[PDB]
Amino acid sequence: NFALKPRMRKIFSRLIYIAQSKGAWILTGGTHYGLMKYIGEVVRDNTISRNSEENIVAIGIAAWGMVSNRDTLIDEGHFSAYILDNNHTHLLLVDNGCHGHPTVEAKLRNQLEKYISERTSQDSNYGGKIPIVCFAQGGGRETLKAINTSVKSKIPCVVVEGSGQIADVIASLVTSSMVKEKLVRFLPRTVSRLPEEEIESWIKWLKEILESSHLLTVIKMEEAGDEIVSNAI
Amino acid sequence: SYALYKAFSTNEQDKDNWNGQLKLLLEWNQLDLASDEIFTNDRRWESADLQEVMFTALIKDRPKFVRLFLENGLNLQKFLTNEVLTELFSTHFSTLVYRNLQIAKNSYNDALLTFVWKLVANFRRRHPLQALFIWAILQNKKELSKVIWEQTKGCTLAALGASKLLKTLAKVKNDINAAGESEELANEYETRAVELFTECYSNDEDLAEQLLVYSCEAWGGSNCLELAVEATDQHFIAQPGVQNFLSKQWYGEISRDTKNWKIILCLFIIPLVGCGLVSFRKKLLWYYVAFFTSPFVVFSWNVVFYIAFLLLFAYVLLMDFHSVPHTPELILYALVFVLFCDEVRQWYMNGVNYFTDLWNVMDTLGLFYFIAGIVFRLHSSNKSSLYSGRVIFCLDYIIFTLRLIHIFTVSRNLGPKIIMLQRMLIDVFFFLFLFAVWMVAFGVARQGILRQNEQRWRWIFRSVIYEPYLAMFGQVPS
Amino acid sequence: VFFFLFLFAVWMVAFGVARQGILRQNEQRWRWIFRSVIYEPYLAMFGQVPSDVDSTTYDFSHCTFSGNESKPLCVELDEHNLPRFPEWITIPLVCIYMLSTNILLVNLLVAMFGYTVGIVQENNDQVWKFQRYFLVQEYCNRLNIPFPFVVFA
Amino acid sequence: ILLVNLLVAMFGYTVGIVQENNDQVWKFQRYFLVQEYCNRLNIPFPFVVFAYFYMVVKKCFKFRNEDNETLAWEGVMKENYLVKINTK
Amino acid sequence: IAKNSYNDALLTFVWKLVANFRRRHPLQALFIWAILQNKKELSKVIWEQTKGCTLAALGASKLLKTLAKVKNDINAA
Ligand SMILES: O=C1NC(c2cccc([N+](=O)[O-])c2)=CCN1c1ccccc1O
Ligand SMILES: [Ca+2]
Repeated sequence: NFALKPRMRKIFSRLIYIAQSKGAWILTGGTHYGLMKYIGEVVRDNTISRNSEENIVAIGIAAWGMVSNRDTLIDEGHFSAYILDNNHTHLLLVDNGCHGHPTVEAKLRNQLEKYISERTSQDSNYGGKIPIVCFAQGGGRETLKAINTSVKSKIPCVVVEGSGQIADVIASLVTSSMVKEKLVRFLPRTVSRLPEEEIESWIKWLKEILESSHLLTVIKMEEAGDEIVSNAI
Repeated sequence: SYALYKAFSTNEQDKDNWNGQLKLLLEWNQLDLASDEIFTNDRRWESADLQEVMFTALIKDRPKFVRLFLENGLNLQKFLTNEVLTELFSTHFSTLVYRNLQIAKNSYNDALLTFVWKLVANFRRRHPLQALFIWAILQNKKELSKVIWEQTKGCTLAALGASKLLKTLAKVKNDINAAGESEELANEYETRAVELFTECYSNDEDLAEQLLVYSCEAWGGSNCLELAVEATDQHFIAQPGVQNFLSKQWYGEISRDTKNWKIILCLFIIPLVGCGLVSFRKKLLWYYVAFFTSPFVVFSWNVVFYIAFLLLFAYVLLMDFHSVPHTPELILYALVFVLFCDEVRQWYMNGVNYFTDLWNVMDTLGLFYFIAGIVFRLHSSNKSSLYSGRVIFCLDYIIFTLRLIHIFTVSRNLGPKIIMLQRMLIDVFFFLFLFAVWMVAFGVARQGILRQNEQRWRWIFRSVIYEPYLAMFGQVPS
Repeated sequence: VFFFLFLFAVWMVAFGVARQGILRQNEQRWRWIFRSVIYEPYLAMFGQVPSDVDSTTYDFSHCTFSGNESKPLCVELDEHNLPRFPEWITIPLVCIYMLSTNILLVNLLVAMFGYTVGIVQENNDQVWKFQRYFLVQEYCNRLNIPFPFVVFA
Repeated sequence: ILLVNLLVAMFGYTVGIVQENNDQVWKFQRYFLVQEYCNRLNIPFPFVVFAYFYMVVKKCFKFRNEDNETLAWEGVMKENYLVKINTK
Repeated sequence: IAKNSYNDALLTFVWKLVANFRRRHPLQALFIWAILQNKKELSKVIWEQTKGCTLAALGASKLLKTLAKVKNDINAA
């Protein structure tokens, strides 16, 4: 379940407007659930508004161990009522074993990130090299592992907001005790199911995050006018 | 409410009771509290159990709560079962509102109000959002209406239908407070329809003119432009987008950025259609038909025909009118039969509202007097019948000639002034009232002082009415 | 002025053809068609009131009986040698025409003139001093002597 | 004198009032003539009676997806319009 | 359309110069380029850099009043 306040609604409307302007790929999960729902909504809206000038590219990367209705073909399929989204113009699904395997696609995804981050295309203004920005707005184990896999890689350019769950705990403090203090105050009902053997792992994750603070930036609450997504990226 | 919520939440048993907390924060107007600590953890949203709290937020006027419920996820058309609509129109529908609806159906009946009378008769015994929108719009709810209106598909059609309903209910004379509320809400939705369509048009022309013509699979059973006509919403049609649409349909195939004298000069020289003096933007036989199909030139041809008809009428009646019809009367009767066929075509394709316009009434009446003049005319070897036939045709000529004023209302220059001309009737009648009172008083006093016991009625009325009437043009009674 | 003349010409044609048709019978002379249909209803705009409608002020010493001399045709007569036309159809016709043109249509022209004078006045001084440029450029251009003597130059 | 010159003044007042509405009323009336000249598959008026016999020929013998697409177009400028209002 | 239907002296001149460059006062030509495109903020930046500033403003006003008469695309008008 996803909290869609009108500010984040405005932000991701602006984000897909920027991606239509610059001609960007957007990588995301690609399920029907939560934020990917709304991203597919705005992709469909900016498609149906102008119907020309570089129809944008959205790749959803799914795990195939969570897709409910699975059809093997060569012959188009018909996916109908994790559930995939109706509006992602490309879907990529990683292959693994059983159903009880979340977070499988992260390795292929981050390897594709690193490969474009080293891939050279000299028709640009970045000195070639195809700039890559990561956004984190939500929370979970996936987000923290994604941000550290980014910042450990070259060209992460990680951006967070000033509202969310883990966007609040990285947005606020920009050692172990202060990480604990912010993590128990911005996640009051998710610490209750956690052994400390991986809470200390998370403290190591965040200490690896804040190692490279120049590769990280934030959106604030006073910075709330127009074109703040452009200013951040 | 905050004290009650602090008590209810810290009982350490109903911390899990999100429903009781939500209903408590709903019965009060605690919006910010319900936003900040019910829908924030993203821990438990089932999105289907929100139905009882939705029905209560509807029937108790909590529009910010139904906004929050839609923003966190609830489909109306899944929710809005016919049992919901019969509970809304049967139980939650006011009884003064229904009496005003009866008075407006009996005294100011209309097409759209007949339609909404039939649907409110249905639910007190499939486009669901439009019915809920009518429910909220009749009750003068004014803020639930906006929340449901932002969720609709046919948004301009919705705003125009609501504006028409509320302008009709603002005429009901009892409860002028409710009339004032419905008038203000009518103005608010017609402003909303105008301002949305001008943004749709200022981004794009072709898709806005795609919007203008659809019927929404029987909204009220009509069209966006038709609904703006029926409410006499003449600020929606006076705006430049619809006027651009109309003028593009008026010139037809000819581009509008050509001068008009080129068009009428190519009209009089018929085989000059095939030359580069008229621009046909919006192999040679296509230029021919593209000229002679457009509304502009079939209208202009028709007025040239009509002027030639009046000249033939005048020639026949003044210079060539014998005991048997010579050849120009027979050609005249043929042209009048052509006009008769056009009027019966227009009646067969309008029905009853054809007789609503006064021009069509005097139009049919003039055809009646023409055929009566024919049947007086054919009794030859009888001088009285033949003279009476000519007199009937002369008065009919008055009618046929004054129709030319109504014809030239389409002009860009004469047109608005001819339209202005009918706003002068109350001044003319106030003038004629005062003048008739003075005329009767002076005429009876003068005829009484001068003469004694006139018995002839014609000489009563020549002296009492006719000569004081002639004093208005400066005659001075002798 | 043109809206006025349009409405006046329509009324003038309608009344003139109706009166010439009710009174007389088969005029063949074109000058006497147009003196009766166009010219006399035109003179009603300055308050003239057409003369031949009453039948109690109608004498036969201003007729022809056949268009042989200058005068109009007579109104068409009866077998009793009386005029055929109904006064109850021609007296109210002249009254309606006279009301409509001498009073209503002239006083509407007054009102439209008043409205146009009210609008164009704040623009009018600008338009005059814009027109001033052209006369200054036609009198300051030529090395110009007296107009009578100009031919010598 | 008095009653005719009062009529002049009342005409002048009514012309002064109705003029800013008058152009709207004229272009509202324009709809009806466009709908009476754009409806019928209409030939020349004199010849029209012959085409009327073509209708005698008739009595001699006698959900859509782009719609939903243009409604979906309307929704986007609706959203932008609402953003403008709330920006005001 | 504006050269065929509303022709003028200045529009004849700008038709000839736009016919030149699609096949010496440079800032005025760049100013015409920006002024025709309805660019509206590059025009001000170049206008503040010109010599004949009043002449530039009057020529631009005349061009745009002529192009505002073209009947198709009333948004651009
Ligand atoms: O179609 C038409 N029918 C009649 C008509 C037909 C029969 C009787 C009478 N009448 O008595 O006024 C009028 C009026 C003129 N008319 C017309 C001609 C040219 C352009 C527009 C038009 O509306
Ligand atoms: Ca008619």
